[PDB]
Amino acid sequence: LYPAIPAARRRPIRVLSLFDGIATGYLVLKELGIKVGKYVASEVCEESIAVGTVKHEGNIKYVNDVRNITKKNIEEWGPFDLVIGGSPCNDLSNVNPARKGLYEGTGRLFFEFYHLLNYSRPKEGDDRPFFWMFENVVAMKVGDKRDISRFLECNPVMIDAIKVSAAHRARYFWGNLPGMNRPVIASKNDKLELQDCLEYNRIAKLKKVQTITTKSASIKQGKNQLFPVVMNGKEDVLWCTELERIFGFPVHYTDVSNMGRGARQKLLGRSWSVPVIRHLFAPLKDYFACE
Amino acid sequence: LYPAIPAARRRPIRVLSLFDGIATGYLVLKELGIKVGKYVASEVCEESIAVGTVKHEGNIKYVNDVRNITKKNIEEWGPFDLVIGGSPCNDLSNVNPARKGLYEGTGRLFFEFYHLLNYSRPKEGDDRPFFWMFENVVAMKVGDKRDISRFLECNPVMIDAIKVSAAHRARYFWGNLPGMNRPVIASKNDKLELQDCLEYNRIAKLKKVQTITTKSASIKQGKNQLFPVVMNGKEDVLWCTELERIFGFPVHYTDVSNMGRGARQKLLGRSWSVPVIRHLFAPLKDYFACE
Amino acid sequence: FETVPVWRRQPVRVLSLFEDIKKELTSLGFLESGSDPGQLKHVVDVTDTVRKDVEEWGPFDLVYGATPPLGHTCDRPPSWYLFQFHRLLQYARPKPGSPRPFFWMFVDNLVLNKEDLDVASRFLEMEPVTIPDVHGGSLQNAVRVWSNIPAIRSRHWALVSEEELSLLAQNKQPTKLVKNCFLPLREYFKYFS
Amino acid sequence: FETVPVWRRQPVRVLSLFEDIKKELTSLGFLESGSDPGQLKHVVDVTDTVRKDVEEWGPFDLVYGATPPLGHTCDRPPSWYLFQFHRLLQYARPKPGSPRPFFWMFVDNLVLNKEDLDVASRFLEMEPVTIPDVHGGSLQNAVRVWSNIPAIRSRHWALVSEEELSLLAQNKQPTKLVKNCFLPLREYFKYFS
DNA sequence: GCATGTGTTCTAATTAGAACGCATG
DNA sequence: GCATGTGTTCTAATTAGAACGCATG
Ligand SMILES: Nc1ncnc2c1ncn2[C@@H]1O[C@H](CSCC[C@H](N)C(=O)O)[C@@H](O)[C@H]1O
Ligand SMILES: Nc1ncnc2c1ncn2[C@@H]1O[C@H](CSCC[C@H](N)C(=O)O)[C@@H](O)[C@H]1O
Repeated sequence: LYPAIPAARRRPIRVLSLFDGIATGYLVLKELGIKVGKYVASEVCEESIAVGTVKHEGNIKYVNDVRNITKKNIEEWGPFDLVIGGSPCNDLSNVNPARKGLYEGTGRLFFEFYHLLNYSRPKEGDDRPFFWMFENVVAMKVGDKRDISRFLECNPVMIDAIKVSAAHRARYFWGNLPGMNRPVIASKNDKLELQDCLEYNRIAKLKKVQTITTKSASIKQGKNQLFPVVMNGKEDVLWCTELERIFGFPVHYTDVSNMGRGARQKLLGRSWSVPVIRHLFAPLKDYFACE
Repeated sequence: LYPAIPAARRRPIRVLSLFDGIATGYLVLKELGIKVGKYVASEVCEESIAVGTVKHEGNIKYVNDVRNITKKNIEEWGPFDLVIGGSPCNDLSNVNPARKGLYEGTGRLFFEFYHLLNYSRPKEGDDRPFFWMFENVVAMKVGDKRDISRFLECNPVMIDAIKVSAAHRARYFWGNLPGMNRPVIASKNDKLELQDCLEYNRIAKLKKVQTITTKSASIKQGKNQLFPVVMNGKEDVLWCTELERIFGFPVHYTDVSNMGRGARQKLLGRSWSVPVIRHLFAPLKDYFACE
Repeated sequence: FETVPVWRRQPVRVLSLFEDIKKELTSLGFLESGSDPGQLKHVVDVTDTVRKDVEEWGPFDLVYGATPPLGHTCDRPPSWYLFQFHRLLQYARPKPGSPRPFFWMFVDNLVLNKEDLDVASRFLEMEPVTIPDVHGGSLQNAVRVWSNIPAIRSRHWALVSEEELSLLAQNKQPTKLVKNCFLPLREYFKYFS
Repeated sequence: FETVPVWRRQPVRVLSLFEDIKKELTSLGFLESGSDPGQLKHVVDVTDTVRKDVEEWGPFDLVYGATPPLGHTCDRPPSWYLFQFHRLLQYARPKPGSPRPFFWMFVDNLVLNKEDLDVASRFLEMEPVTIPDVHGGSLQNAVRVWSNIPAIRSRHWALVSEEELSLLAQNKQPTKLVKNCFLPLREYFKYFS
């Protein structure tokens, strides 16, 4: 573990987020009260960047596509106290029968995280604190999970969002964060049941919903694919504001860029369960300034 | 000509809203601070009702299509202290070349407001206060404006939303509200310039935008139909949250019912300029309970 | 409306709109022959008549409305005649305390469509009554009547086939029809003959 | 990396991955004895090799990476060899303090596509050099080399076009080239003969 | 003097939805 | 012991945009 840091010696956190998505990392960090000195986000989706900048008013330095981040970039933008990211899982998750592993297609982008991580690592003789974390799906080939752990020299911790959210989301988490293996516990404001996430005059058919993907079909529950919501005595699909509350995002977090339903679900389906990331970053507020 | 009412004698307001749309009236009244005792809304658009119910958590009694409201209904639901409504203008506004006028198509729905207004009027010998207001477009055949004034036995005051908003919206207002002809004055919280309504990292090309209709073409400004927003050095159209701010509605007021861009502009296109309605309802605070 | 003894039945003060029935009322014996000059007021274009105009014209015992007979004389939209009739009708109602019997009737010469007819009944608070005015060997005249005259809604007129009456209008492409529905008013007002 | 006096040049300690270079290296005088456990360590499959392995396998002076010679002979994706090579390479670099010269090289037998090529140069922090072995009557054998050997990226090679290289690969469907590539190595370690 | 507008429409892009997929608790 | 899944694809519904319109300050 790292040595505790006297409060006064603590400085703001400098975060390098690769594949930032909709800036979930920055969100949890700010909701935790941690002073964010610098948040360098590597993201290529126009709408994703739009949400991050608009919802956080330009505090995120968007660099670009991760493969064009150089060694000099890491030292100019650095130093970094936290390096986080989750690579695209379209070629790793078992939901796609045509996945291409992590050595072809988009799975390769994992090694960019591995590459930029070692660049960000403090050189020998620099005992300053440094934390990193990598997220990805559980439904990946055992060979891929093996190799990933090989390159990161660490074994993942599986955390299912069901304990703190109203949805199924089982994900592996590599990293060195303090107390990742600790038992996860629910909070007061954690929306644990679908009815807590719905709008007024809507009834929830289930306590929990199945793992949410980019596609609207994952909103229909079970083998029958029934609608999860009833309102006005008519069956209906989830709403975008409700999807956001399921993931723990602020309501209307993805009301940006004139995005419709497919767009907002696409961004939310690939994101992190906010409460899970909060559980992971929680012990960080003992190493950095808070305000 | 309204008898002043001491505060203790004041009781909450009972409002009959016909063609309620997205419950602008209720929004204005509640923002003013008036106790809304009862708000009976006659509306047939599902998404419109979805906004009113969800955004106001079921305080609005929806009845239905106005043509099925009976004299008995007006007596049971009553008494009403305020009767407000704006008839559809698709067959009255000059923008539609194939409009059918006040006596055919949709224009005849005006007379329903006239009909129910007389049902709601206090009977002879009932000195109790009673206010009403009717809104519609300025671009209307003189014969229609004439006949409307004839049936309502009142002459309309035209108020253009530009004085208090960032958009051209000139509308006639028949009614008996206290001080409708008074000078329209801006507030310190009125967003008078388009730049005030835009999101972060968005530049407004214009100080004011033209009258916003249901179709997305009214966002392209001027004869050259230029885009009104520059973002990251690129032309872009207004956003739903920006249209909402232009009108004075709370941001995300129409992030409802999985509605997209076209749907949300369609509801906002025929809505009222909130600050205008606020200027009209303001003197009601001196006739009904407030809290 | 209770009955009024014969010796208290004043002459009618009729307001006639869109159509003049001075000949019909004089024939049936409600209108004096000597010029009042007018115990019956007639207006054709009401787009600019205000409440204080009807009030100024003296109390009215009956308000008559009528669509234009079948033809191309339909200058204005059909619904205009009803909305305008309803508009002036409210102007003519006396104070809530009813000193005398107030009657109204609105006649359509098979001009309004069903979409127009339901608005008519909704605004007149009554379903219309159809006048067959058709002998066994003749079915010429036919009209619809909304009216609060008790006799006009009380007894049984000759039932008709709606498809048939619509067919009579397409084929077309007065006393028995309406004047027969006017006689019951004699009970309430003075009879001149 | 400065030059080493001939009398302090100790024997080289090399780590060979995916390909056994014992024959090529010994031919140029880099291994002293028929049995040289310390001189060269060879691993063909690294999927389960950890840093503690390389650390304990004794410090290394050279780390050689090579792709399978051009043929339908490898089930593994071409990028796998580079990613794994880069993974262990970071394991083999000694502490930041430089006790002796540390070298590394990675050769591709025309197996990596342009996508794999750009990822390769990005991860190895340099654009590759091309090793052609052509005597006019033949232009068949060639390989790409990423290496920090100063002489491997200082001398001028027979610069040949990419389409020409693509043609050579389509036509294919070391002794001279790789040895010339390696000669600058024995200016740093013991010459065994 | 000429740009403006609480819209309908017809067509070209565009989206939603289901078929597809199978190793694994 | 079946149900499940940070997804791609192909089609069938839809959605967006421009032509249309002209009395009027
Ligand atoms: N080459 C690249 N460089 C940087 N980002 C990329 C990239 N290719 C894909 N991405 C982005 O990486 C993201 C991975 S999905 C993960 C999103 C993020 N973890 C969240 O919480 O929302 C996607 O949004 C995708 O747009
Ligand atoms: N027959 C009918 N009965 C009740 N409402 C109707 C109706 N026909 C149309 N409407 C509704 O009347 C509204 C007129 S547009 C006016 C909306 C409202 N003034 C606002 O501020 O938003 C439309 O939303 C339309 O859906």
